[PDB]
Amino acid sequence: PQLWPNPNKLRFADLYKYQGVEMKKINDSIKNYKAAKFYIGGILGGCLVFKFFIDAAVDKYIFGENGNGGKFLEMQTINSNYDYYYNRQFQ
Amino acid sequence: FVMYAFAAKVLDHLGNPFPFSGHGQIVAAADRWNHWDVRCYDNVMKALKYIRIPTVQNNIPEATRWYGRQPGHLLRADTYWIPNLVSQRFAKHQPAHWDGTQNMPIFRLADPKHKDSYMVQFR
Amino acid sequence: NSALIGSENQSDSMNELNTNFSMTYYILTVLPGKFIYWIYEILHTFFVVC
Amino acid sequence: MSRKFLLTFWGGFFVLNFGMATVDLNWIMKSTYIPWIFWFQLMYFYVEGKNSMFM
Amino acid sequence: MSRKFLLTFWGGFFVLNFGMATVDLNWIMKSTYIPWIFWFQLMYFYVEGKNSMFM
Amino acid sequence: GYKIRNKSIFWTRAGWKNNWHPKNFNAPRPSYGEFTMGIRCRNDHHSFLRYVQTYRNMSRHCKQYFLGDKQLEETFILGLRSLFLVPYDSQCLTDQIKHGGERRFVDQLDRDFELISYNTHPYQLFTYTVRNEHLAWKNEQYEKIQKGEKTFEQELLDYLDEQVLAEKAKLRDGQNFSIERMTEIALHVFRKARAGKVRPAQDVRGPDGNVNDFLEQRRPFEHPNPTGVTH
Amino acid sequence: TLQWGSLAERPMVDRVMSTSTWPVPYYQRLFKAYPIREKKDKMSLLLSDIDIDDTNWYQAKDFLRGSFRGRQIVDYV
Amino acid sequence: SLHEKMQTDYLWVKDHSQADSWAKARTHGYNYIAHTVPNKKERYEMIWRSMGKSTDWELEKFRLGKKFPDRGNKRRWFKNLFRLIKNPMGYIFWKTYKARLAKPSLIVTSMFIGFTLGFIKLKAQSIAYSKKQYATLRAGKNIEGSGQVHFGYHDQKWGMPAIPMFQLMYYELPGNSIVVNPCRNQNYRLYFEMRKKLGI
Amino acid sequence: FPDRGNKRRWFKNLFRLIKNPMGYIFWKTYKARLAKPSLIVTSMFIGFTLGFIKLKAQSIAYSKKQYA
Amino acid sequence: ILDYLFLLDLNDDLTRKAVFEQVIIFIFIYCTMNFLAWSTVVELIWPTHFFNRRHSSSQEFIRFRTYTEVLLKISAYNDFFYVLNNYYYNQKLILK
Amino acid sequence: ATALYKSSALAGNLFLYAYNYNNFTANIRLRTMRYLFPVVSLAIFGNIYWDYRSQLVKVNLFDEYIQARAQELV
Amino acid sequence: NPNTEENTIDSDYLAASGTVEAEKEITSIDDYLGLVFAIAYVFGVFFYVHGWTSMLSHAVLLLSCYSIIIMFLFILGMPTLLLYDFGIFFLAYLKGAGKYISSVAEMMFDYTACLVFYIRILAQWIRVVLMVVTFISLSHYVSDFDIT
Amino acid sequence: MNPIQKAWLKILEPVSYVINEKMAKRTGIIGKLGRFFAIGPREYGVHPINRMFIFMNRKYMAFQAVALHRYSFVKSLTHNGFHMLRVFRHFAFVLPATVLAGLGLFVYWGDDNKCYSPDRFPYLKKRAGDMALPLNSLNQ
Ligand SMILES: CCCCCCCCCCCCCCCCCC(=O)OC[C@H](COP(=O)([O-])OCC(O)COP(=O)([O-])OC[C@@H](COC(=O)CCCCCCCCCCCCCCCCC)OC(=O)CCCCCCCCCCCCCCCCC)OC(=O)CCCCCCCCCCCCCCCCC
Ligand SMILES: CCCCCCCCCCCCCCCCCC(=O)OC[C@H](COP(=O)([O-])OCC(O)COP(=O)([O-])OC[C@@H](COC(=O)CCCCCCCCCCCCCCCCC)OC(=O)CCCCCCCCCCCCCCCCC)OC(=O)CCCCCCCCCCCCCCCCC
Ligand SMILES: CCCCCCCCCCCCCCCCCC(=O)OC[C@H](COP(=O)([O-])OCC(O)COP(=O)([O-])OC[C@@H](COC(=O)CCCCCCCCCCCCCCCCC)OC(=O)CCCCCCCCCCCCCCCCC)OC(=O)CCCCCCCCCCCCCCCCC
Ligand SMILES: CCCCCCCCCCCCCCCCCC(=O)OC[C@H](COP(=O)([O-])OCC(O)COP(=O)([O-])OC[C@@H](COC(=O)CCCCCCCCCCCCCCCCC)OC(=O)CCCCCCCCCCCCCCCCC)OC(=O)CCCCCCCCCCCCCCCCC
Ligand SMILES: CCCCCCCCCCCCCCCCCC(=O)OC[C@H](COP(=O)([O-])OCC(O)COP(=O)([O-])OC[C@@H](COC(=O)CCCCCCCCCCCCCCCCC)OC(=O)CCCCCCCCCCCCCCCCC)OC(=O)CCCCCCCCCCCCCCCCC
Ligand SMILES: COC1=C(OC)C(=O)C(C/C=C(\C)CC/C=C(\C)CC/C=C(\C)CC/C=C(\C)CC/C=C(\C)CC/C=C(/C)CC/C=C(\C)CCC=C(C)C)=C(C)C1=O
Repeated sequence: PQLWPNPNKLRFADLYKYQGVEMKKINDSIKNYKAAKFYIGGILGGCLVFKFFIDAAVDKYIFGENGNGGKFLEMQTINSNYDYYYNRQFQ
Repeated sequence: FVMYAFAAKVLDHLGNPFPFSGHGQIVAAADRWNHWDVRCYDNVMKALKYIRIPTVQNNIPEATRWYGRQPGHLLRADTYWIPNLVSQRFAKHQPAHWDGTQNMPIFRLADPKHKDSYMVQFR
Repeated sequence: NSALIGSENQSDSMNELNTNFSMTYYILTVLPGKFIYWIYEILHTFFVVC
Repeated sequence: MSRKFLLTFWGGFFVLNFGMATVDLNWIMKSTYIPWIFWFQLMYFYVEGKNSMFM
Repeated sequence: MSRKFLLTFWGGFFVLNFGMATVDLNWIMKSTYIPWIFWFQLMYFYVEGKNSMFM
Repeated sequence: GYKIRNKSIFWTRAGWKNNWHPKNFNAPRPSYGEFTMGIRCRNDHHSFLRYVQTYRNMSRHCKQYFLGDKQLEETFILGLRSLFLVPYDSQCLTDQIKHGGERRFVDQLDRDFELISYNTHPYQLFTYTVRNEHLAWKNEQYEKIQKGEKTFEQELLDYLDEQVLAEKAKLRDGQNFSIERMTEIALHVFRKARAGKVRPAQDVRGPDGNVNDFLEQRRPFEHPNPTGVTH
Repeated sequence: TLQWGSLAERPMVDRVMSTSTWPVPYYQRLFKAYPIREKKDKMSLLLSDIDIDDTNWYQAKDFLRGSFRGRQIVDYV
Repeated sequence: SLHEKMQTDYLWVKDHSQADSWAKARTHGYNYIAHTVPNKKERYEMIWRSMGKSTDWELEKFRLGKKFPDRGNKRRWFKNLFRLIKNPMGYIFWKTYKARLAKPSLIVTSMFIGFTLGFIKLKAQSIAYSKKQYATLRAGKNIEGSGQVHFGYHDQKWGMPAIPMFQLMYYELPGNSIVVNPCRNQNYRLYFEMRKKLGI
Repeated sequence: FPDRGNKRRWFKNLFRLIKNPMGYIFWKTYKARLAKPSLIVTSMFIGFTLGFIKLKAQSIAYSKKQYA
Repeated sequence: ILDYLFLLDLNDDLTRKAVFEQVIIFIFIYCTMNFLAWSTVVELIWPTHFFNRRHSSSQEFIRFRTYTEVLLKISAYNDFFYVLNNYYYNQKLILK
Repeated sequence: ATALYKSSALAGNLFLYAYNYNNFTANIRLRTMRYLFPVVSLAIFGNIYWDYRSQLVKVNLFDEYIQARAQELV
Repeated sequence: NPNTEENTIDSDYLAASGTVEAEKEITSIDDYLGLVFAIAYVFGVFFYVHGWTSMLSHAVLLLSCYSIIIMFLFILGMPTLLLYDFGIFFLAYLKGAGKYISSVAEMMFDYTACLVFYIRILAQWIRVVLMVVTFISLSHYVSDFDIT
Repeated sequence: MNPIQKAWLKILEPVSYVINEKMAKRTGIIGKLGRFFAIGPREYGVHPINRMFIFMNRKYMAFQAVALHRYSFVKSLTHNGFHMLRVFRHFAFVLPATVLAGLGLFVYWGDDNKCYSPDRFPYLKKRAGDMALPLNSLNQ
């Protein structure tokens, strides 16, 4: 009633252990952070597993089947034959 | 007052407090790795290094103007022009077989007078 | 130009390396001092002219 | 109301700031003429004209 | 109050008119900076500051 | 106080206060067998039993989390019936609804049970919160009674019984101690008691027109800088 | 009236004071401050004009069962 | 309640000055006067009443006494600036509540937003053109005047009219669409051939 | 129906301003001019307005210099 | 390892279509637009609900109790309500 | 800097899910996010790591070529 | 306060006026309410509703250019799914009972019934062309109006 | 109050003793200066950015629940569960897909995060000191 804290007439130790409504919200957020450890951990674990499949795919994309080059060397266009020879004459 | 002092520490580097107004200023050390990934580009060297002296015939050097007209490459992919947003959905991407050059115009060209770039505003 | 919003005066020290040899924390140390002297110049003026 | 003279100063300070900063302001005014005429003449009835005309 | 939309148009029309007519408006802004600071910093007390400062 | 003055407030194109069959262009029309080749309709005669099974599930699936609280099961039953008796007692002619009110309400109740099966329905969470707040107050009374202490509720009951004797001990001209007099005696005690408590400000305005919030501190300025913590 | 003054002095014409105190603060309060979402001991105001129903006799037994004479009334009824 | 005082102090600021603690310096209302309100003259009368009650209606005392400014209004412009910096959206919201009670139509709101953003869009282009003129300056061409509104015998380009007609025909040059030719990637063939020659 | 009494009200006020601008301006600003600012403010208004017009005139002249 | 993972590439997307970099811009705008539209629809049912539950009753009809009003009356009553009920009972049903 | 920002932005999504774990996990109206959030996160990670990995391979091919071709010319 | 703030008043009653039209019995309002939002940026260009999207891309009408395609594709599918709902009898739902014993003859009459089924839809897009053509004609006259 | 504020207290515990006990009450200017830099509960210490997130997180999440909670397009094909005629069933998974695409709103923000920027023209300008270059600089 009258022992309720006052920001002016406050002790240092009491402010350190206040634990008001602001902290009550944070403690509820922390309850979710902890409960999400397996869901988040499962995602990162898959990123670590997916990491090794990506390494082999990059080499497959750059070097190809027999180390002579993969689809990294392929480039395609939508230009017609007239558009290409127009650009050359434009150059 | 504290945040006013902290902002003063930052503004010695950032300079202008308003956004979209200017750039910060940081003096860095000079080493062989300055601009190491753009040494291949010539226009970047001229812009950084050379301050050219204007002549009586007040014009940009003819060589600089001539090099500037060699059109750059501009992607065909365009969702900003509604005719291409529709037409490019039915377009067939065919392989562009390398002919041994470095200037194959497999896309459109960044020139206002190009028949596939006239809708683009060059200002 | 460091006090302008979206300046277009690119030739007025905007693209140049501009350092100084004054005290740092400019807006906390130097810039107020310029305003302090300003208040003296105007208070000394009012008291004189009045 | 208590700082009209002061706010009037800072109001004009930023106007001059923008004007002193914007060197191609004439290009902006001219570039704004067409849309200013187009939108006001198109939306006049639906905003103001309806209160003295057809509906 | 019955023509705020319409008067808003003509106001901006004459602002654009002056802006489209005034090609060196930037020169006028910069030429106005000094008198804007001078007269406001000199007359601040006699207009506004007197109500909270000194007399 | 204030009554709606527009006499046509409850008028619709379908009639007065009609919220069962609003008027629309594509109105229902009959079908004739001899002329009808095929038809695609979703209506059926399974709503009656679905209305029954839906009640049994919503009751049995919500009781899983009552922990054998008999008083809560009975209170919840009364509340569950209020949700199923809506079409039987509403002003809306649920029997004249556009495309079958029976199928409509059943499908609407099924969406509620879906949430009840997962224990995520707001009425469930509202029930748990309301009950925990109730049991905490009943346990506070029990702990005070086991200690021989008197509850705040008994102090009033005892303080009110004596106030009645004082009033009827002087009310000898008449002898009709109405329920109205009994009521205003308790209210005079409740207002005095409630005002004694340090409660948050509920009314916007106090004795003066001014608001009773922490923000209604106007001039004159008499508060100094705030002081720090004491060691 | 429709001519209340300048735009700068517009927030001045709203205050109406119940006392003769001068000068008068101009600000007219819009809402009640509600900083802490506190559970009100106050009972809900929805329980206002609900006709007699089953909840009346169910609650009567709960309160009557709290007395010896009430337990007799309920069991006999 | 329990956490009311601690919380209320955490949400808002109080006035720390004790300007009104000093009695004689208290203002009668003649420092900041409202000039246009319909109760203007009733306000002056209350100022006159306060000046008279203070002197038992012998205003010669006021003439001889010292007149003070309103110390309560000191440093008010700074205090509003610090609240705007602390929470600009809350300062703007409450300072515009009474003005935002009258909400214009969807058309008017869309015009404010469109013209305001369209003006910022042109300002961004004007800044980019200033960088073009700086590069032109450094490249060896001195510049008399400024801008692109050529007074002489030159072609101008005013800027896309912010109306759908031109916004369907034209679109601005996206710099991210100017690319290095993919033929660059064909130089990696040299690497694959060297790796095999060296036995890698 | 609309308020047909407000028809052509903008045209009508424009013609009254042309007929007698000082009278139209005087009465439309009477209640506002009841609160007159100080001599300093009134002078600043005039000084800054006439100075802006003086620079506008110089910019008009500089344009004739660019045309020549 | 399969070639399907090549779709994860954006360094060299300019070699095939260069379309992904532009379409997702629209998708981000389309989500933003729906967020403003749907949030307004679903949120703005409260003014009607708040009003009807407090002004739609009439004396020529019976107002029937809802689920919430049942729990609040039986399991959320305060102390004064408990006192008033027993105060009426003890005085009239017991002490007459 | 690009790979670090997109990694920090992906980490921001994991915080958004953690900060709202009880809603995404227990409310069935958000089931589609609970089910497909990890699929989208892996694809985002794949793009980030794919680009970084491809960039790293090309850099090494370039460094080893300029050194080998430099000796042949000497 | 939803009774004093005109911003929530306009949005609340507007939405209530839109959802109450579910009694028109078009289809699930929960399905087509999202298409209404897209169609609003097609015809809302006349009212500048696309203004807040001017900085979101290099094309001010991007969302409007996509919505017109969205509006076209999903309206093109509405008749297709309706036939799928009718089933194999879908031709009887359109034309009714046949007249001749020849299935080849009816095949031609049934094809016309299915084409007409779609022409009633696709033909209404010529109305949209008129609205755009008339909108361009005005922008051309205003943009080229005299100013000197 | 939050943990980071409590951490400051244990570190500033002796500093608080010097300002609040000694300086805040000694006399004259040393008092005004110590009472001005007092240490305690923060007046107006709320963080609007934190709150801005909490509000926008909640409002956008209520939209996710609506957009993601849709009747299935697959279940409506059989005409046996809850859906006989749904002429706009092909719009059922547009909003869900649009919300899931929102997870890449910040991952792919700006041009640099959608491609390999060193192969684009704007990168050259940044390395040239945010300076305008001819459009064909990537070729020369
Ligand atoms: C600027 C003046 C000249 C300078 C001198 C100034 C002198 C000192 C005074 C300075 C202060 C002036 C105050 C002006 C502001 C208005 C004051 C006010 O509040 O009065 C009450 C006013 C209430 O209005 P009301 O008149 O009582 O009745 C309203 C009823 O609903 C319906 O009423 P109605 O049916 O009778 O009429 C409908 C509509 C009337 O219809 C219109 O108003 C037409 C609007 C069309 C669009 C115009 C766009 C403005 C131009 C922008 C372009 C950029 C500038 C440069 C390019 C243009 C070149 C000319 O009502 C209104 O809009 C009211 C405003 C009309 C008068 C003010 C209009 C100013 C227009 C521009 C003037 C020219 C600009 C010169 C600037 C030069 C700079 C160098 O407050 C408002 O709420 C309206 C303000 C407008 C805002 C609309 C909503 C915007 C929502 C956007 C949200 C975006 C959120 C972003 C958040 C960012 C993150 C934090
Ligand atoms: C089964 C029935 C069908 C079901 C319908 C279901 C409808 C569901 C409704 C759900 C409502 C959503 C709830 C949230 C709304 C909040 C957002 C809002 O805008 O409220 C404004 C809110 C309410 O506005 P209001 O002042 O009460 O006025 C409302 C009405 O105008 C009333 O005032 P009024 O009577 O004075 O208006 C008279 C009207 C008179 O209009 C007319 O008489 C005829 C109009 C014909 C227009 C001609 C079009 C020509 C197009 C030419 C195109 C050429 C170029 C095309 C290029 C394409 C490429 C080739 O003229 C107008 O002013 C119209 C207002 C502008 C509407 C723009 C869209 C028009 C298309 C409508 C699409 C839906 C069609 C449904 C089919 C109905 C068939 C019967 O006011 C505000 O300012 C506050 C919010 C402001 C936010 C601005 C940001 C806007 C953009 C973001 C908004 C949020 C996301 C997008 C929502 C969609 C907005 C378009
Ligand atoms: C086969 C070949 C065919 C060849 C011929 C083709 C020609 C086709 C003819 C068919 C078209 C006409 C259709 C009949 C319309 C019937 C509708 C009706 O019942 O009356 C509505 C309309 C309603 O007005 P109201 O109800 O009496 O009151 C108006 C309100 O109170 C509002 O007044 P307020 O006082 O409140 O102020 C606001 C007012 C005024 O607000 C303003 O501030 C605008 C001022 C505009 C004029 C000034 C422009 C600025 C530049 C000049 C500066 C002047 C002032 C300078 C002052 C001195 C400076 C120191 O706003 C207005 O704009 C009012 C216009 C009337 C409403 C119409 C909707 C307009 C929305 C679009 C606005 C943008 C267009 C503006 C057009 C100009 C309108 C006057 O009355 C009419 O004006 C009828 C006009 C029809 C006349 C037909 C005469 C015969 C035509 C044929 C002759 C030969 C032509 C040959 C042409 C050759 C090729 C070029
Ligand atoms: C025997 C004893 C002496 C008897 C002397 C006889 C006195 C006869 C009085 C005759 C009255 C004439 C009535 C007809 C005129 C009424 C119309 C009028 O404009 O009055 C203002 C009238 C009243 O304004 P108010 O708001 O009631 O304020 C009244 C006072 O200002 C009060 O305002 P406050 O209460 O706020 O006080 C603050 C004060 C605070 O002032 C101070 O505290 C100290 C002032 C120190 C001044 C330091 C000067 C430093 C100079 C540096 C310059 C260096 C450059 C030199 C270049 C050299 C080159 C080598 O600052 C001011 O008020 C500024 C006022 C400007 C005064 C300018 C004249 C200053 C010297 C005059 C000397 C006259 C001899 C007096 C000898 C007394 C010696 C004890 O303003 C209006 O509202 C009417 C419209 C005005 C429109 C503006 C354009 C008007 C210009 C045309 C006026 C008509 C023709 C010219 C008349 C003369 C004008 C100066
Ligand atoms: C570039 C292309 C552009 C074109 C785009 C078009 C895209 C269209 C997308 C629409 C969706 C298509 C997907 C169909 C899903 C079907 C699923 C399914 O199988 O469920 C069965 C379902 C039937 O179930 P139900 O109707 O609900 O109930 C059945 C009754 O219970 C049954 O009662 P019942 O038992 O009394 O009936 C007896 C029996 C009677 O059946 C008969 O009539 C008998 C026929 C004769 C059989 C041969 C007899 C030989 C006798 C030999 C005798 C030997 C004697 C030996 C003696 C022995 C000697 C020892 O009936 C049946 O059981 C058969 C009904 C099912 C037939 C399904 C036919 C599907 C053909 C589709 C083929 C093409 C599919 C391509 C898909 C490509 C996707 C990438 O099929 C359907 O519902 C069909 C609806 C499809 C309508 C789609 C119309 C869309 C518009 C298309 C043309 C638009 C042109 C305008 C273009 C404008 C631009 C947009
Ligand atoms: C998953 O579903 C979804 C939601 O959930 C429902 C959403 O809410 C939303 C909506 C999202 C939002 C409302 C969030 C929007 C956020 C935006 C726009 C950006 C926010 C930006 C800021 C708050 C500014 C941050 C500024 C910086 C980080 C620059 C300076 C650096 C700072 C401050 C950190 C220093 C950097 C580091 C790497 C060190 C990190 C330090 C730590 C981790 C210490 C932590 C300490 C403690 C005590 C926890 C979406 C889109 C969604 O998809």
